[PDB]
Amino acid sequence: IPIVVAYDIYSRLLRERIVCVMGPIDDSVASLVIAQLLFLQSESNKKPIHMYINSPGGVVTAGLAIYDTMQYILNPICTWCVGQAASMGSLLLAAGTPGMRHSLPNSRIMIHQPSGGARGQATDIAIQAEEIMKLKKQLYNIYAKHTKQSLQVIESAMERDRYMSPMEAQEFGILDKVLVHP
Amino acid sequence: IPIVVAYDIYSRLLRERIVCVMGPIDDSVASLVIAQLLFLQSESNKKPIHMYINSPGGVVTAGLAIYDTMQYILNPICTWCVGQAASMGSLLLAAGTPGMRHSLPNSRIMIHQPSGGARGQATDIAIQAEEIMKLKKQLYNIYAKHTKQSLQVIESAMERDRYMSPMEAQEFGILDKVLVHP
Amino acid sequence: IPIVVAYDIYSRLLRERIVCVMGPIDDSVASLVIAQLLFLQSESNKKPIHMYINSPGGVVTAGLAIYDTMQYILNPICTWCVGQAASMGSLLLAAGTPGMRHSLPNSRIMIHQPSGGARGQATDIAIQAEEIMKLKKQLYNIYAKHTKQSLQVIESAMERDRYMSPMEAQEFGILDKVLVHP
Amino acid sequence: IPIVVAYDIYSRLLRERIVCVMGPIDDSVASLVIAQLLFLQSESNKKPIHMYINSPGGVVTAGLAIYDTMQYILNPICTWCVGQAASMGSLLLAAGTPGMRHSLPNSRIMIHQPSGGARGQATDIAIQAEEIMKLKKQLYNIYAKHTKQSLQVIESAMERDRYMSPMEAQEFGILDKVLVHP
Amino acid sequence: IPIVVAYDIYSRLLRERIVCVMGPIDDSVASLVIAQLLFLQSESNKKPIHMYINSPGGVVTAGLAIYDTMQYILNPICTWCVGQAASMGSLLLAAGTPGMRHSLPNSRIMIHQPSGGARGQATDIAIQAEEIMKLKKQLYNIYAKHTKQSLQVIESAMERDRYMSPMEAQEFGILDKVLVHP
Amino acid sequence: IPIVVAYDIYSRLLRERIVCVMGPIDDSVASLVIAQLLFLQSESNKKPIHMYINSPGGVVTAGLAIYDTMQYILNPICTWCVGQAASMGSLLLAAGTPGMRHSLPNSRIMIHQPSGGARGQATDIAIQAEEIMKLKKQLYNIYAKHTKQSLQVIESAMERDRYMSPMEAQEFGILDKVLVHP
Amino acid sequence: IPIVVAYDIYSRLLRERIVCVMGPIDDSVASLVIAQLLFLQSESNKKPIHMYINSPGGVVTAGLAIYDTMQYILNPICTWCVGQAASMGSLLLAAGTPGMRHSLPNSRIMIHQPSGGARGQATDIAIQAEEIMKLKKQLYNIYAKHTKQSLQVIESAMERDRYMSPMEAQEFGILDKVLVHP
Amino acid sequence: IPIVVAYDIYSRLLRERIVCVMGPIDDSVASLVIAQLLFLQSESNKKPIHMYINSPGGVVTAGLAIYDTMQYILNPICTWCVGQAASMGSLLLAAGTPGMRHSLPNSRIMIHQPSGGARGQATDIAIQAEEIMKLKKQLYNIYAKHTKQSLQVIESAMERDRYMSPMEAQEFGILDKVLVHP
Amino acid sequence: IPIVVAYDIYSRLLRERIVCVMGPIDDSVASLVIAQLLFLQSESNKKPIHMYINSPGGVVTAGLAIYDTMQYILNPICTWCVGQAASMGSLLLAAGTPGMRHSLPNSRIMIHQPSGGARGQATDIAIQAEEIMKLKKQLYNIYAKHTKQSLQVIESAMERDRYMSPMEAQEFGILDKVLVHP
Ligand SMILES: *[B]([O])([O])[C]([C][C]([C])[C])[N]C(=O)[C]([C]C1=[C][C]=[C][C]=[C]1)[N]C(=O)C1=[C]N=[C][C]=N1
Ligand SMILES: *[B]([O])([O])[C]([C][C]([C])[C])[N]C(=O)[C]([C]C1=[C][C]=[C][C]=[C]1)[N]C(=O)C1=[C]N=[C][C]=N1
Ligand SMILES: *[B]([O])([O])[C]([C][C]([C])[C])[N]C(=O)[C]([C]C1=[C][C]=[C][C]=[C]1)[N]C(=O)C1=[C]N=[C][C]=N1
Ligand SMILES: *[B]([O])([O])[C]([C][C]([C])[C])[N]C(=O)[C]([C]C1=[C][C]=[C][C]=[C]1)[N]C(=O)C1=[C]N=[C][C]=N1
Ligand SMILES: *[B]([O])([O])[C]([C][C]([C])[C])[N]C(=O)[C]([C]C1=[C][C]=[C][C]=[C]1)[N]C(=O)C1=[C]N=[C][C]=N1
Ligand SMILES: *[B]([O])([O])[C]([C][C]([C])[C])[N]C(=O)[C]([C]C1=[C][C]=[C][C]=[C]1)[N]C(=O)C1=[C]N=[C][C]=N1
Ligand SMILES: *[B]([O])([O])[C]([C][C]([C])[C])[N]C(=O)[C]([C]C1=[C][C]=[C][C]=[C]1)[N]C(=O)C1=[C]N=[C][C]=N1
Ligand SMILES: *[B]([O])([O])[C]([C][C]([C])[C])[N]C(=O)[C]([C]C1=[C][C]=[C][C]=[C]1)[N]C(=O)C1=[C]N=[C][C]=N1
Ligand SMILES: *[B]([O])([O])[C]([C][C]([C])[C])[N]C(=O)[C]([C]C1=[C][C]=[C][C]=[C]1)[N]C(=O)C1=[C]N=[C][C]=N1
Repeated sequence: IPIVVAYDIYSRLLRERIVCVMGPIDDSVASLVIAQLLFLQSESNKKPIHMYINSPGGVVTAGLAIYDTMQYILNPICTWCVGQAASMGSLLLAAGTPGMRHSLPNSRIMIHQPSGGARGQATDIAIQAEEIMKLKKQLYNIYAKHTKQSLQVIESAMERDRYMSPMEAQEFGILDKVLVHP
Repeated sequence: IPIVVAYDIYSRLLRERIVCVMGPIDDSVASLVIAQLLFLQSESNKKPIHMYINSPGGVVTAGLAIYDTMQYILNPICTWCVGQAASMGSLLLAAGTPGMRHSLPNSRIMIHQPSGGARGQATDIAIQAEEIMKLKKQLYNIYAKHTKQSLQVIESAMERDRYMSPMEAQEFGILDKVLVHP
Repeated sequence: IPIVVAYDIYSRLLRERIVCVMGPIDDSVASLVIAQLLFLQSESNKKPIHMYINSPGGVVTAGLAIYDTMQYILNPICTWCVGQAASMGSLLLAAGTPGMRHSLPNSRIMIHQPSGGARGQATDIAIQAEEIMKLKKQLYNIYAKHTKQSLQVIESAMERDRYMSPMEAQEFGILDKVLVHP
Repeated sequence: IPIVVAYDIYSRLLRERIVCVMGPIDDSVASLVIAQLLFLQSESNKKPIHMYINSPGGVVTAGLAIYDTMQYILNPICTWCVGQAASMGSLLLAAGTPGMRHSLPNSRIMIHQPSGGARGQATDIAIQAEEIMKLKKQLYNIYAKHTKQSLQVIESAMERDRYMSPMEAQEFGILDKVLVHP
Repeated sequence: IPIVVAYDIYSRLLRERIVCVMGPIDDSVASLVIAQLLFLQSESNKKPIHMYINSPGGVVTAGLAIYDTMQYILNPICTWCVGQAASMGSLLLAAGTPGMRHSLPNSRIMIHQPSGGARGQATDIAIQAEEIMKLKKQLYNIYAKHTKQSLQVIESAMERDRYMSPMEAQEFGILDKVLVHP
Repeated sequence: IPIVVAYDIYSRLLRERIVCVMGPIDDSVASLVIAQLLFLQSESNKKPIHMYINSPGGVVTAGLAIYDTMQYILNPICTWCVGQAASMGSLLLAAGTPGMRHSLPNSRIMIHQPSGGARGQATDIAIQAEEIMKLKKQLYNIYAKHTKQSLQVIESAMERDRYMSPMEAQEFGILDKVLVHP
Repeated sequence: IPIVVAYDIYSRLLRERIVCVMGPIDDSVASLVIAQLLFLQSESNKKPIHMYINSPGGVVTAGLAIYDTMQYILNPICTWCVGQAASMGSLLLAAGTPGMRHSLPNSRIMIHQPSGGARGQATDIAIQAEEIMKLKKQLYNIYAKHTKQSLQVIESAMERDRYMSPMEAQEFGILDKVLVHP
Repeated sequence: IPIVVAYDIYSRLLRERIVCVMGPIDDSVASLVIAQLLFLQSESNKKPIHMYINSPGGVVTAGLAIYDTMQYILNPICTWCVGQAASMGSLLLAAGTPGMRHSLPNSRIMIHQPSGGARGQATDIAIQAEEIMKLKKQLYNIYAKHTKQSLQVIESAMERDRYMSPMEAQEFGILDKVLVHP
Repeated sequence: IPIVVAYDIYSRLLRERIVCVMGPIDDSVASLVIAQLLFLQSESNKKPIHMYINSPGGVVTAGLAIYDTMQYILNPICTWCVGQAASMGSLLLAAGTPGMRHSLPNSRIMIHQPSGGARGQATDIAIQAEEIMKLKKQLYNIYAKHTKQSLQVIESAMERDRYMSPMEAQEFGILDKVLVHP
């Protein structure tokens, strides 16, 4: 990591209210992002915060924690898609404030349904299957809230993997603008 | 394996209409047992067949195949518990013809509910959980048929592992007689 | 393997025109089954042959070779489901001559669509995807031929895993009779 | 870890009397949390301390040490559920001072009974089983103290895995308030 | 294995009503021994059978199956200690008919209590501990039956490992005669 | 391997002048096939020999040895495709005598160019590349000789993997007849 | 890494508006490069930025993110080929502003088509193959935009691996100048 | 590890004359603890030192070194049980100055006899067994000195593992006070 | 193993009352040797038996079982040292009947004391050390009985490894004759 005499490049970016969400999303990544967001709200609760996303997905609880923290703080949040947005990435991209969700021209967006596993006795397996079913329902409700589509459309579009270009995702309601130059 | 000039000990026993079910029950064991039963029925459909059981359990499909083959052939079948009859083994012991199920004085019998696993997408997990639920119902129905207990008693007694001595298993309905000498 | 003074149990069964198809289906299993079928046709081309099936599935080419050999020889063929007929196994069970397909009362039958993989350059991936798609079409045509269902019903019923009891499979057209006793 | 010219993000948060309990709970995590709590009490024994929880569980002794340290110091303690609270997490969340336990709207809470193992001679196994039973009784007593439920309800609700949404956990007595915005 | 033109050495010995129990005792060993005993009873139910023991112990269920089979058949049984008799071996040596238990002059005999393990939830651990305790009681009862000692003496002598020479074991009641020459 | 009292199934088939070429082709397979062909020619040099092929391919030298031995002996040779013929298999299938090459209705045939590797110093790499190029030329010449196609068509058709149904392969010149029944 | 009293050599180079893209291109490399580009634009949006490339290639999404960020910022960008430029390297080298793409005299440039893989059910395989085909189309469009060649020439030249010297790549349109001295 | 601008949390605690003994006890842990104790004595030989214990045990020589260093220095020492004090840990807890040994209300204390191993020739094994026996005698003497119990009680109570709550350990003589609040 | 038309070489040798004890001595070797000795005694109780030894040693219980069986049967026994007689082997060589122990001119004989190990709690270690001490005493008594040396000489000579030529071993009392030709 290069240094700027004495910062590092990511701390220098954080001085400009910029947070990076890169790679797969797990508990360490989620805790780091949440700490940065809380610190930025502590500095000022009226200035916008910019989040750059390049992720293939990750764990449901970590992404839901990030989403809930984003909805909690009072600052307006802008989301920028650079590269990839799959699973929670595409859920985070759509979670920015209306009118402030952007993508670069050569990005890919992917949506699909959650996956998991069960093990043990039959009673245990029943309990775990019920848990994952209601988790799927909750995720679909969040998607329907932020894309302004209907529940039937969301259920139809997420049975299998679905890929989109920025124009297709803008038509779907995941994005607002596709930008070429500042 | 010792030989009897030229048989082996198991073929010499099979000459006396004796089949041995020892160790874990899998597809190879099931196919061997079924082939032996078909051969013995081909030799004669009126003479009794003796089955010695010492097993800790195994796969559901193999044991159900053995049970179905046992119910299909016309010969009367005697079952003998030597050492252990746990899980699928305890299902086979109770499947002999009425009045012909025996145990040795120092044997242990164990009953419990089936186990498994699920993996994949949410739809896949739902399908697999439904399959294992109806498997459990079918097994409970077989147990209730052969022990003359009610369905509620069977469901209560198999929530956890249950261990029994030969007298307790005779009172439950899994056995008819506990023998010390010929 | 027990011996009958000097045969083995499977050769003694083959003396009664009985062939066993047990376990996963691969090239060795297919070659053994085909050799036995050719030998039995060599002995006599007018007597029936009985095939017992307990399999979870296997490779497409081996199962298609077995199916083609079954359709080639002139002998009538009876199929017996003991325990499990899943994936390729369920294709063989339905391939017996009409009026001669049987199952035991506690068996499970499963149907679903084929799976595979692709690797390499984009042109190679396109070629392999085309190959697997036409493989799926051929398998669906065989199923529609032998179950007397329509192609739309077969396509709808095989998108996901589908499990069946002997009565359900008899209603579908995979079986003719469910037998309890000889 | 990003730095603030010179702190790290977690030390900058600790300057605001904020402690993070993230990931599995073991001895290192417990010692770090306890050291931070003692330092914060040293700075001031009248100001509130905030604890953010996102954990799947861990070891009983470490969590009990954290709980005892929380009950020892004189400062009021607020607990915040972000993401997940299972095993000790759900025990720690309920251990905050009354009126100061919060959750985010999309969190999951899980409760169940403890697990372990025994090995060795029969006398050793008896001793270890007695120890784990006493551990279970002590944990149930703590839960009953802090949720205001009866012991029978606690024992009934923890035989199997139990999952809860924030409203359900608020009704159970684990939480006081579910918050959307500051 | 050397051959006697065509037998092997163990089948040649079995022609003289001699059964060898060597090495650790598991399910395969138990099934082989039981098959040989049943065959020898089939040949004649009035002639003595000789059993040579050199074993360090093994599994409880297999040894109890062997013991029950020995007590079931009508033939008198002689036991010969060559080298070692520990755990189940020392249980089998004492199980011969009175007046027919022998040892070689330089053998070692060892007695101790059983061992095991438990795993899982607290209820499971309680069930497993209860099972192993009643197993210990059953083994102690068998020892007291065949050695003519009191239960308190047996419990006192088996808390730790106890080693014995043939004269000490003869005084204890495990043996009848120590022989130097035929 | 089943036995016919005393042959094995493959020796029983060899008594009917049937040779099986199954699985991958390597030096052991080639040696066995060549030995069988020489023995069958020794028995009689005027009777036809039947070869059943189910292979995914293999090594060039072994397949070329089999091809040369097939062209050497004086007996007419029939080839039968059951299941699969890829790489050398498709080369072997086309090598039968004209009018005697058959396939089953559901078989797949595949053709492509050879593959290899080079290593070492630059001079060594040049030598090895020259060797593989002339190997390719020789294989193409054999294909052109036996299919009656032009060299340009063969080079065009084998740049990438090419798959074929029995009717397409009959049109190409690899086969003579597609048979459903004897 | 040597230090310049307190910088490191790469931070000292970054003080001169120099960014290094060395080794394989993955998500970490892409995020670091993008952060450096954003910081350099923050310092000044009118001064040129120099990018040195020595890479064998990498992942498509990371390289496309770097390319999109390069086209977004307003600064003129010079590209310098030192050593190797294969896959995305050659795509990045051609993406500099016209008249500002340079190479050293002994460098190698390579172009080819993308590669990947597919797995799962047939529907999944179809979806993934469609995705990789449209990815190839997008890459070809970018190449045709920046080299001023026609689409047919680009598709012809990328079927196999193609190697070029700096003069050949200058004639192709990937470069403007080959320099020996400043 | 969090920092306090510039200390770490453990150095900040050491500024308050607090030493932490956490985790298993080995030579590195012992050397660190002894160095801290010597430094604290060098700062002042009249002020109390506080030691917090959460350990499952460890090596005998390291713990005896810590014990001897504690008895050597002139400062009064307070011991605090948080979570766990087992094996060597329970020896250190009892080693504090009279009237200054505390525990938290939910801690567990465990006592038992030492363990080891021997290997080699018979003379070596005799020497090593003698060494471990006198080690046991020395440990028992230390326990009897600090708990004010008799040697017979100590030997009777340590044959097997013995578990204690803080009240039971206070009755035994290991502790002075159980505290809920400061 | 070569065959003599149909024996093997070892069975052909056993036809001449020759037993081979080669390689390390363990339970399988001991059981085979004992079975052969019992068979040879069954054939005739007055003819001599010849035993050829080439062994580096082994387990104490197996060798003591062989020694006890050797002293039990009534036949005279000749021992022949070919190559090596070390540890247990040297104990068997000296165990032949007086006047019938021979060696080849270039053999090596080695004597030393037994080795072992102990593990566990201190009481267990004491018990195991006592057991190995009495084992050593019993072995020394056997050596003193068969060599006609005093116990002090045996104790002095086996503290360390001791090597001997046939003449030295004859002087020590392990052998009677060193032979060059029949
Ligand atoms: B995506 O592939 O990242 C996708 C999320 C999308 C549907 C919003 N991920 C998941 O569904 C993950 C996959 C996963 C499983 C196991 C470990 C890590 C990631 N699912 C879960 O995290 C999960 C957790 N609990 C239950 C069910 N699924
Ligand atoms: B027992 O252990 O024999 C028991 C059967 C009893 C309830 C009559 N066996 C099972 O429940 C087995 C356990 C197992 C799982 C996986 C591999 C091998 C054995 N269950 C199954 O075989 C099974 C199969 N399909 C679905 C669910 N469970
Ligand atoms: B089933 O599991 O028996 C099923 C066949 C059913 C649809 C009639 N099998 C397959 O789909 C197999 C799975 C498999 C993959 C790889 C190795 C072994 C088995 N598919 C294939 O064999 C296959 C072969 N070539 C291309 C695609 N799929
Ligand atoms: B949860 O799953 O984290 C749960 C705690 C809940 C009941 C308050 N955990 C446990 O019960 C743990 C599981 C575990 C076992 C072994 C290592 C780590 C974690 N149990 C224990 O820590 C434990 C310790 N001693 C005895 C029994 N159980
Ligand atoms: B001995 O050590 O062989 C002894 C037998 C003696 C007490 C009559 N053996 C056991 O106690 C065995 C040890 C063992 C454990 C696990 C695998 C193999 C052997 N115990 C058991 O077999 C056993 C089985 N179920 C429960 C408890 N113990
Ligand atoms: B096919 O895939 O089986 C194919 C043959 C076809 C062109 C008639 N096989 C080959 O080309 C084989 C692949 C292979 C490589 C290495 C080990 C085993 C198989 N090629 C060769 O055998 C080979 C040998 N020497 C040089 C070049 N290629
Ligand atoms: B080159 O070899 O680096 C080349 C890129 C060129 C065509 C612009 N690379 C790829 O095509 C990579 C290869 C790769 C595969 C897997 C992991 C890492 C690298 N392809 C991809 O990244 C890719 C991604 N998704 C779909 C298809 N291909
Ligand atoms: B306890 O677990 O802390 C306990 C000490 C207690 C009796 C005061 N420890 C031991 O007994 C240790 C166990 C151990 C063995 C090997 C490595 C690490 C730990 N014993 C010894 O350290 C030991 C050392 N030398 C001889 C014998 N035992
Ligand atoms: B020698 O190597 O043959 C020798 C015996 C000699 C003194 C007459 N052997 C032993 O001392 C063996 C070594 C050994 C140890 C462990 C496994 C195998 C071999 N000793 C024992 O067998 C043994 C057994 N129980 C206790 C002590 N030693």
